[PDB]
Amino acid sequence: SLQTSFVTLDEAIKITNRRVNAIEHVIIPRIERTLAYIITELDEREREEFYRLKKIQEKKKILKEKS
Amino acid sequence: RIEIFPSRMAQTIMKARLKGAQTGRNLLKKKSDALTLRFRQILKK
Amino acid sequence: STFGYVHGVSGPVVTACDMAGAAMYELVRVGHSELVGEIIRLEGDMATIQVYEETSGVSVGDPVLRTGKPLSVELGPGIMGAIFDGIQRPLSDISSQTQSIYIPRGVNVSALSRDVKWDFTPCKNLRVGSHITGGDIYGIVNENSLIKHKIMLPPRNRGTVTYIAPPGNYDTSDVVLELEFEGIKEKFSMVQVWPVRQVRPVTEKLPANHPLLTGQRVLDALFPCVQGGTTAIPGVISQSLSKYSNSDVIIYVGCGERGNEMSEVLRDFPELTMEVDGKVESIMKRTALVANTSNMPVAAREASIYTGITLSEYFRDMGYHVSMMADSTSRWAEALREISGRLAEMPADSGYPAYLGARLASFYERAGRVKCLGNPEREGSVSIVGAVSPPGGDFSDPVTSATLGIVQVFWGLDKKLAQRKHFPSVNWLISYSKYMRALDEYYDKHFTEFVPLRTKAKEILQEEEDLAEIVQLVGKASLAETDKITLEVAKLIKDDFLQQNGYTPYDRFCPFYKTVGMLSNMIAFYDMARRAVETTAQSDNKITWSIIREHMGEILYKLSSMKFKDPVKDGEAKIKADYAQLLEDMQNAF
Amino acid sequence: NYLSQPRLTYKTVSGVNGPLVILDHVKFPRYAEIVHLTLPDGTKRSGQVLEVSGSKAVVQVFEGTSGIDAKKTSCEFTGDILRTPVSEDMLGRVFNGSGKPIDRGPVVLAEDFLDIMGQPINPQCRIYPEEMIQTGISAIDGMNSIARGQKIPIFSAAGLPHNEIAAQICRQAGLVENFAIVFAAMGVNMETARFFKSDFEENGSMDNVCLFLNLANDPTIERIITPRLALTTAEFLAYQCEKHVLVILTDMSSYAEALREVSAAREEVPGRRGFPGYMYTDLATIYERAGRVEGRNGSITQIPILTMPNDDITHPIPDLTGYITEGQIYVDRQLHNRQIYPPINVLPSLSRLMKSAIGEGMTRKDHADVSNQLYACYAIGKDVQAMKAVVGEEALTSDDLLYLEFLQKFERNFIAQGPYENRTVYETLDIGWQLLRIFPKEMLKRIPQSTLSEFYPR
Amino acid sequence: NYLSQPRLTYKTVSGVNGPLVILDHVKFPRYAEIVHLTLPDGTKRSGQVLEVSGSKAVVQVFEGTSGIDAKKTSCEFTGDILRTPVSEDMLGRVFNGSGKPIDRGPVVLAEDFLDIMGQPINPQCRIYPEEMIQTGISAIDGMNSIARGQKIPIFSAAGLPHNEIAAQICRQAGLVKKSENFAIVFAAMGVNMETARFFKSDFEENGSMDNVCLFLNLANDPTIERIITPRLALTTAEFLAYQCEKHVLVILTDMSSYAEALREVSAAREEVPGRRGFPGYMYTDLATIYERAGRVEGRNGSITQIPILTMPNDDITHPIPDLTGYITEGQIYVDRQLHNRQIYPPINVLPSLSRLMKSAIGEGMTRKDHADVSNQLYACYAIGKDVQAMKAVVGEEALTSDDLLYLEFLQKFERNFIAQGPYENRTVYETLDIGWQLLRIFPKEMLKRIPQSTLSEFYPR
Repeated sequence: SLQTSFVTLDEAIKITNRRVNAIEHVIIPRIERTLAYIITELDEREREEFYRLKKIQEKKKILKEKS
Repeated sequence: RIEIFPSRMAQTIMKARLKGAQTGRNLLKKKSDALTLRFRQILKK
Repeated sequence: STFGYVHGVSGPVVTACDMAGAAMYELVRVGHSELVGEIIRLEGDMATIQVYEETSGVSVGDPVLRTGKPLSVELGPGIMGAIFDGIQRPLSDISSQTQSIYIPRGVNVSALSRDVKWDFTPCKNLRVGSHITGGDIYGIVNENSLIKHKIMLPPRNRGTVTYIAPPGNYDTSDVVLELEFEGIKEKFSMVQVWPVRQVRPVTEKLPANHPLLTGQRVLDALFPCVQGGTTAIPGVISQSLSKYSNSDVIIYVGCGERGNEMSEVLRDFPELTMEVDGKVESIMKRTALVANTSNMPVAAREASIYTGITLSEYFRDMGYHVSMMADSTSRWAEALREISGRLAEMPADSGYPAYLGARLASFYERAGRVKCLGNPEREGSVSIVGAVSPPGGDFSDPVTSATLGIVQVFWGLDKKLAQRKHFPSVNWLISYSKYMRALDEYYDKHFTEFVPLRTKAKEILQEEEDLAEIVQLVGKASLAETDKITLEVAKLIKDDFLQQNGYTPYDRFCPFYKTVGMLSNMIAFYDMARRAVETTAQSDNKITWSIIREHMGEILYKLSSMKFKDPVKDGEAKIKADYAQLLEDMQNAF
Repeated sequence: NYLSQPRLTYKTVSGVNGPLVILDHVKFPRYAEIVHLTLPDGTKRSGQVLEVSGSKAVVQVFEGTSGIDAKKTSCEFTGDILRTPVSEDMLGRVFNGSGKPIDRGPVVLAEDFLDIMGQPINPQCRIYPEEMIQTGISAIDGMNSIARGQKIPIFSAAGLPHNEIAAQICRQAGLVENFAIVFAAMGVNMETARFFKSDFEENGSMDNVCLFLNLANDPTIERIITPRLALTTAEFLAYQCEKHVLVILTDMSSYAEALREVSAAREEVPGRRGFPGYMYTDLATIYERAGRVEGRNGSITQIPILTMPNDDITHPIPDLTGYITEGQIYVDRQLHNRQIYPPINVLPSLSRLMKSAIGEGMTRKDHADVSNQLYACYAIGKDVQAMKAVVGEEALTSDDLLYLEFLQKFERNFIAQGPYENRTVYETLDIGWQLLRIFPKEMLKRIPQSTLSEFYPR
Repeated sequence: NYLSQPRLTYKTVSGVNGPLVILDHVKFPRYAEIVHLTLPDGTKRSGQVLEVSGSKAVVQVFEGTSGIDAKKTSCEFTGDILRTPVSEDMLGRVFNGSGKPIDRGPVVLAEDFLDIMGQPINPQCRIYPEEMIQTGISAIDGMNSIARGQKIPIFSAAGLPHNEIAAQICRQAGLVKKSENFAIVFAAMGVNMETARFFKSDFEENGSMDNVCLFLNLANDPTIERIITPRLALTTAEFLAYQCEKHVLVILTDMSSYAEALREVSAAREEVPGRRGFPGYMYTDLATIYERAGRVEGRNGSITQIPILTMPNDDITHPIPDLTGYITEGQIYVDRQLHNRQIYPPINVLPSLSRLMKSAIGEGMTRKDHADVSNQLYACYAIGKDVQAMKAVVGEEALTSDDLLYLEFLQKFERNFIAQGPYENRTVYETLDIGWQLLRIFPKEMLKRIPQSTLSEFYPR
């Protein structure tokens, strides 16, 4: 009774130990370097909006100076 | 390896996917400790 | 100096020279066709004008005559059952006058018809020589069998009555009242002209205490709304507010609506009748629509919101309870982004203007239960339900994030419940209501059973949610027995209590005694089954839910069939809840 | 009526940058006024006034500013706005993006000149579409059914067969009456041009196809007036000589790219991703010319195709078209890589006018419930398909194996039909019932027992 | 230092765009002058001067620009900056954002006039906070106690009862009985009609109004008045504290709604927005109102701040809870997990922290066991939260007898210690007695954070 419980536990604790490490090595680092890509790509849109809005303000002083 | 497009909404989605994966470790690691503790005490028996 | 001259036009904005004594937000009439415009910027002699109509073919040098008054609406009889656009031109009268299918964009049709005669009566407690101030109910005109349109004095002026009209039939242009002030005897008709950007004066603001019975079961129980409150949904559905929604008049502002979806609103509303006193009366006698499609020009989207709330505050002052449904404030918000880009203003986050949260605050905070002006001493209320971006930018979006800092109730419709066709798709985790402290005075008086049930029903719905993430990881096999009694009753809540069919003839409107009735049985079932497992544990042979779920299969059918009682009972529906309760008391005695 | 004054002709151009020509000393210039540019070579180009201020007028030319001089270029001002010559000979004729013939035909011989901006339809006298258009595609007919007079886009990408499924629903127009097809092709390739031109003449449909198009070698400012020239003829046929028009607008992203190019040249304040802030107003003024009216019996149906960039539905073009139009059709790339035809992902697709188009009188009875359940099992079966890869194959239910068998049956029998199958709607629902019978009872929660009792024992 | 010259009245407006009115031919305009706009129909509006350039003076009108003519309006230049009329008689008075009374009351007689911007404090003369402020909430007083001069925000979200615990810790605040000169300045910013009526019906009608200086600012009244509102509230809280020598607790809510008012006037000056639309000078502008706290050397009064703010989309990376994290001294968290569990106040104490709670508590200050009962209640709640998930995934029978005891601790910790009801004012001694009742259910030799010098007395009872 202890023999057949021992032999089916380690073959069911190997499949749990793989499911932990597949999260730790394959799933969690993939989400985290996805999340790093979201941050830098959103910062690159903010510089594009900063360059467009500053260029409008530079052109708005040009028309104001002549007029 | 990246998955989807950055929108200011995907960041909250990817943080929700990360949150389930962070709690997918500790909820499943402690199962792997509960199994191993009985696996070590059966071997002593 | 009376007139102006077009200096330039680029789309909706028109620069007009020779406009020296012009004030901001006045109405002008630009062009030979006299397009209605509004002054939005003035620099010295030239003024910048946004036009509510299409400026295709306007030339330089066209006359711009000013009117000396801001954008305003006409308030009087002939307004219920009507359909307007953003600047209050009647779409029903403008198609009979022109006999075409087009709006000729030069047609100054009056908002209220000056040909229909209305049977006027006086207050009766008002003689000649009586003193009268603003907001006093002066006469009563019955437009329909339902609405008594109380004629009121405008809140600006004051005087002494010298002439009052006898009870008869009058037009909207006939003089009905003469008032003597210190200087001049002033005339008065049955219509008043009030600016839409100006908040209407009133005596004193009141706390809201009575709830607005929506008819939906999740909306009336978990996240209740009051009459005089502010609500935001991420949105026609809505006929629950049309047939009941216990308020005297309803208005509906369609801002940025689609063309074949605005057409479905104004097609079924004349033929969607309700019950009042056993009579089958149509809701159009107490409904008035402000229809503004996305084809219409961009400046009319801003005016359509302020048109509605001005009509809603107008029927507030008569003592009625107004329920205003403003549809899409993401469109209204988009007009603001479009116009601010045309005036070269600087944007806030995501391109929206910096005053986005201030424009929404000046509209949502015009709603509330409030004691009206005038001597007859009546009380009115305005409820506002506004729609926002439905699936996206969940709580970080400039329209939604600015709205949630203002509104008190937020019924968050989930897309994931809608993908699984769980209707209504209001999810209970991110939704909230803030009128829960204000309604416990009403709930300790009329339905005293309710408050300990709603406190526990929200606990079971999250106890399933905190346990739903457990089953999808490790499985249901190692679950406890005080936990499996949550997963069955909460699933019984999500299918019986929360699910509701809007086209089914008994679940299209669920009264509050039916809501408290079936909720008091689904939690007494939860409390008795909790009682069985806990005190009788580990010594007595008590069922670990496996023999209960098959033995209650007739009784669990009675709980799941409890959403079927109707309008063809109230007495029978009340005693059946007590019938099913005493059925469960015998089962727990085992 | 007729304007008889002689046209003024200015040699006074004072700036040329991009598409725009800037004039001065113009005497009382109108807005949106058409200008005819005469080059120093003698070639004639058209124009449209975009902005006036005093004596200055900003005009965008339709054929580009290549070779426009400052001293020698003369432009005459036509005293009215752009009006398209419309007639019943344009059916079966090929023009370009400016209304000039391509098929070696003559100029148009109008019965009237109509404004390209149209007249605004009164919302009170506009009747609501209830007649269902069959397209022959079970992904479109069964799940996202199209009413007669509904605006409904096709959301695609670069490299997906949107043009192939557009021509399929163009030749199979259902109504269980000789749809007059107006076809505007903006920013298409020459292979996309020869695909639509040969397909319409293969079926003999070009007796009544009014196709006029705009390639990529053609200038981009013609793409601004190409939908407005398309709908001002399609509403001459729907609302004035009562045909049942079906309009297909492709590519609606290439129209918005030309709109951004003009707004960048005018130094405007841009909206999201450089597009102008008035792109919501410009797209709505060419989408809301649909539906039908109460005095006429003709109708106009719009299917505007647009390829969203980088498979992003949150891009400014497929987001703003989602607010104006009445439900979208989503062409998926993942189904296209699996060699599945009508790769139509039905899970983000929608048709908001499908409720009044189905029922008892129009289709057969069980339509409202089989499509409500085919969506429901597909939504959960796609969710358990993502869990098959992560945790386990045999994991956490035996009922998920029925959900993963529904996915193989839905994507291969229901939606994948080939480019010439014209399925009727009764074939579509009966195919969908064959995929529902692999599910047992008391999981079909969206189907009531009044309609479940007939079709499950079949 | 009286100014005696008469005021000039200009009828020379030249441009109107947005909230801004541009004036010409002004004689020596000062930068932050208050002006008075007289409309053609006689209505009066105020306004600051936004920018002055030689002869031009660009003013922004408070109440809006609608109806302002170009020919007939008349601006009235007051030569001075905005000054706050301060007194001790502003204690039990309800004021609106700008300055004006709201409870039908009189204008304050004002024994001094003080500038709203103030002047920055000397770091050399600012002494370190030592004593404790009693709030009456066990989640705050027992676990994350605040000092006399500490600044500590409450991080919340929309819909959570952060306004109901703002009115609570104003209604039952005190310094500790210790067996004395306490006031409260409440700045309500960007509130609704119902949140504004809730605040007046609370304090007033609860009896707290002998020491409350409550300042309303609704969503109708102008957005420029949201900027001058906490500058007003901290000016009166610098006159009561170390000019009248009393301990003042300042509550600022909502501090997230302050920054959209800061964002709005920034774009009115045609300034280019920084990160996420918020301006670049927001860390300086939040520093001008957060750092008006602490206690000083030769004065017995003090001032402490609780700036209550809501994070958008529950994101701490947002600049509103991030720039206040660099400058304040610990956070209190209102979570949606405990709020949906019907626990009031919904304060979780694992991510919450008070950086100056070591100084606040002590032997002379509350009593000697405070440093150890809070360290033990934090430890058993953290361990008890871990075993609470093993009941779900492993089994109710597999967990041992000691892990079952942590289960029974957490069920009584969240219902008896944290959950207290909106009217129960537990003192700091009643807080530790409830905390010792939840530690007595554990046996000895598990309470490892408490030394035996204090465990010998308080455990047997």
